[PDB]
Amino acid sequence: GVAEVVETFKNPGTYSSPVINFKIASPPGPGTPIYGPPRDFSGYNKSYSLAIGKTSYYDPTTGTKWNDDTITPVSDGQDIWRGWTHTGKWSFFNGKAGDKITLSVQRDAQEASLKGAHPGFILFWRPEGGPLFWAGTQDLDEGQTALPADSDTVIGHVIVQHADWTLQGLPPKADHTAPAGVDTELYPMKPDSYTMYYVDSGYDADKYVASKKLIMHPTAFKGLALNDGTAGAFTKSITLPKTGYYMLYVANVLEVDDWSVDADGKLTTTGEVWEVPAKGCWVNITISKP
Ligand SMILES: [Ca+2]
Ligand SMILES: [Cu+2]
Repeated sequence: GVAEVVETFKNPGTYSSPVINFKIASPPGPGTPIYGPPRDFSGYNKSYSLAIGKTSYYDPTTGTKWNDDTITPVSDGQDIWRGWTHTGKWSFFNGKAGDKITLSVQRDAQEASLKGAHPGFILFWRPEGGPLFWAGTQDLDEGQTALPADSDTVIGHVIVQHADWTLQGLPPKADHTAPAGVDTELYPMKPDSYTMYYVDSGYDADKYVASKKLIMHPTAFKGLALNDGTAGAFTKSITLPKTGYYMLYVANVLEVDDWSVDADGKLTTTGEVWEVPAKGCWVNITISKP
């Protein structure tokens, strides 16, 4: 397509344009948060470690599915589980159109021998050119005049992995703008909407155990699978289509003997590959040039 998924703003709500944080590194679970340096990959040849939730990339626990209507046959694109926006981890970078870079994600050195990670990513372009403060959204509706440090808005709490992502019906904004280098006929700057433009996405499809399976759609994401023979890591060449500000989401795909979702939306599994101590696995994200 790619598909475009268009959300309706509601606050409080799932599609409330919540803030994400570029420093938070700790896994999901009952534990208090830990923060590290902000994940800014600008200039490239940079690398940061953080934890990602067990099923975060393709996540039945979200209770939310989308349909990719660009797929033929239509049925092959229906009932796609979303990812979880906040049990994955966010990063950003500034770059130039034509920059040829390499994105690699693998297990952090501290968990290098512990099986569990199958990292996946989504890369978005934000034509606005930088962090987008939007008054009246979930975390900016108490008189804030700017984003909190090292933070940015994204559309909602559950995320689509192979689509342009649009939010409309936002509290009207008079300074939703983009730099002059942006064609606002192709990339409109509306007073009540914004779009995170799909650039690329993919996940580590190399299984630790050949007999097992991934918690992953049977057909909708066949083009997203990355196979390099190494379980727990992927690497991919990306040529930036545009100059400006990019937002990168990384999250996990779980490997199991079997998995199921019951009528109450409860996820059950057996034979999980999950040897790490926490409810999230530690990975290192690197963007290299070349
Ligand atoms: Ca791999
Ligand atoms: Cu969330």
